[PDB]
Amino acid sequence: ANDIDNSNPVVQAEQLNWLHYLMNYGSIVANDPEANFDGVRVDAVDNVNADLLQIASDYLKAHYGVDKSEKNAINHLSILEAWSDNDPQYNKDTKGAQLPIDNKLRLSLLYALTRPLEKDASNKNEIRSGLEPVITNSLNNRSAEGKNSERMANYIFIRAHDSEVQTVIAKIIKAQINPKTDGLTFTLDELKQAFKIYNEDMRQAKKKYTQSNIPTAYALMLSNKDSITRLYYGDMYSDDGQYMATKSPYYDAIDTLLKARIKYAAGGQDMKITYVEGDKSHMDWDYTGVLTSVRYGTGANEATDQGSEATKTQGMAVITSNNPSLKLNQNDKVIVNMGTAHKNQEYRPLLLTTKDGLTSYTSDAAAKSLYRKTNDKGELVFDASDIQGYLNPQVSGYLAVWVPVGASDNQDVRVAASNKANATGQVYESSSALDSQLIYEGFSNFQDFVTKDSDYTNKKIAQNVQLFKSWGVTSFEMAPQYVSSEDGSFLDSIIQNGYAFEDRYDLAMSKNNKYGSQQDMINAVKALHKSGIQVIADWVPDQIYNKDYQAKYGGAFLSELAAKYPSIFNRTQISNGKKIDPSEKITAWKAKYFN
Repeated sequence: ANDIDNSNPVVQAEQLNWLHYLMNYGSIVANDPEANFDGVRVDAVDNVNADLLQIASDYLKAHYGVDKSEKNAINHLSILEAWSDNDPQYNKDTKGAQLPIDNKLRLSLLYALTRPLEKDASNKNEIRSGLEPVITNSLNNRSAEGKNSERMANYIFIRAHDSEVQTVIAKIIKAQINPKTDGLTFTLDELKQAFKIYNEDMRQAKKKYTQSNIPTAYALMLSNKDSITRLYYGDMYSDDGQYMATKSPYYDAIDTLLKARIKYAAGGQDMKITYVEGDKSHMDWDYTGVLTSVRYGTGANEATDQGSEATKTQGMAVITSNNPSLKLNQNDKVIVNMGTAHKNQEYRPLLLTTKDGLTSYTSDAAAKSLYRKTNDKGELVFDASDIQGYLNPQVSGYLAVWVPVGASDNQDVRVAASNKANATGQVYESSSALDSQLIYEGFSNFQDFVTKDSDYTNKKIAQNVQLFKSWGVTSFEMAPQYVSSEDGSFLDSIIQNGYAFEDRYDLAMSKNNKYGSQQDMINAVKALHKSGIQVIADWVPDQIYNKDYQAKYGGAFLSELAAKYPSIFNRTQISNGKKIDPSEKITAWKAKYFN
């Protein structure tokens, strides 16, 4: 493991050369422009690598014109891995071309929904919070008093390949397999033993290790205005085993929410907590907060907006408690204001919590008899017969989603990208068009190695494109495709592909990666493009492991890039106070380019 010296202007030129290779991989290697990557995931890791964010952003502007229209920006959707303590402000202050993480809301969701109650807990900080932070503690404050400040473009997730997976396995191994584990380094046999317990724990009502209320997390993220959700592979399927071989217990609930977002999620948003009095004598944790989140549908931005009759079948309500023992007394009410656009209108449940889990309703007719009609002010009223705390595999508390009756089967409330430049001059301005995008992180670190060729991740991706389309996936984030090194160090033990590599330019070419052959990779990218889904490339310029493809392609494109995109070469970089130096090609990594 060697840290690359990204303060060196010749290295900075090589990192640009590599970015160009990844995004034009099809044209350069396969002579096939349908096998190119559309967007990039930038993972700079360290503050010393700051300059690479401006180099990447300058390339995306010059090559794709992402700064010249919303359309160009949305058609090359790019993201920033968690980097600084304020990625949104840093990306804005620099004129950067990547979506930042809404890290504040990610932590608000984890601590309000997924952590255990006080009794069954690790320490004071791993105690489940109230729901109040889910409204206010976000890059975009969604309270009545906070929603009117400038909105910031962002992506949100509850889990990822590198987030809220390994840390759970580490707990299981330390508790039950190998006390005196140092985390970080595990054997394949330790992982296999841990994943048997992990998979059992995830399917239980009482979760010792895994996250509570994952469906509730998705209901809130997918219905939120001014955000793009990144769906995690491991929330739909098992984090271990063959690719897409076993569904997660949460598959059906999240599938229901993904389809409903396309059909109903539009117009303005209001969020509110109602503190019911409660029974208390029949309650453990005394928290009586019930969160509601309403979308008004196209044409209505506020509770008082009229809308039109042609938008009546849009909008939705999410109702949630995070308290498994919540009981309303017989006088308690939760009022949900669906808006003045939704007076005297029939609503039916999409999702309801029961003793056993979540009931999903695939049509209006499936839920006839559960129909409820708003009053002349546009209010639904729920009481003790509707809302109750439950403890089941799906829910710790209560989850309901309500939708207006009468939507057509193929109703789609998503908005096309504007052809105009953003007035604010940002690459990504928060909008209904940007909210219409959804990213899928389509891999887990802990996928099993294949038994036969038919198991390969990249073959399965090409075979299931229409499933991804039905979920509203506009951007598919593929695993890093670099041929893996084989040694002691977690990225090499599980061969997650890139992350641990000896050749930056070797994408399943000297041999298969974990995910299949060069042709399997190419065909997955082509299949996704044929149904209009973008593919994101994984740009990881921090490290390299120790006549390859670095030799063939190293510095090969700098002449062409200098001729076409001079703006990239004219910038004086902040950290070293120098322009990038393309006068030397890096055809082999040596000590001179490390630290």
